[PDB]
Amino acid sequence: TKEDARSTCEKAARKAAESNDEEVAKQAAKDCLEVAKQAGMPTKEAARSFCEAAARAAAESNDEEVAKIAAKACLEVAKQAGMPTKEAARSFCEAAARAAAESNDEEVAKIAAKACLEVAKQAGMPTKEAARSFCEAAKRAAKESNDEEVEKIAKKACKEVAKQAGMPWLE
Repeated sequence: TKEDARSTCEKAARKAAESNDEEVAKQAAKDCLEVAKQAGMPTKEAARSFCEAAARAAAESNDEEVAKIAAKACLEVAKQAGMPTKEAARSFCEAAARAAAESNDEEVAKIAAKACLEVAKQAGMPTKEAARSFCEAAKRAAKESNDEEVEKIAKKACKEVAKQAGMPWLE
């Protein structure tokens, strides 16, 4: 079943984020893909859900290393699933921005920004596009919510990313 696969990929992502050893993350990815294969789920979508879950975890963890681990893990399952890295990184960043928007915490926002940009860095996506994806994802979430208190943390997140990437023109 696909829901099993998604669940497995998310759980695996969290388990990969919690651990600092990479082999654990690689194994987790391999398991995610295996169950995704058994469930008859496309590897791309599996790796996608894995990356989004990983970003979610790295966000909710509120630690700066879990960001890196989640990044490499996302890129790992991406490399494992034959998914493009730009895609992976974009999904990771967007999911990270959303989580950061949902947490409503500037710390988490900084973590998310750093994480996203780190994924981008390791992935080969420009810091600009990554930052832009992040910010725009935040603003998108804020707009979809149709609430200003969300637009606030969204703007804060954008500011954080702007500081991080070092290109003020974002926000």
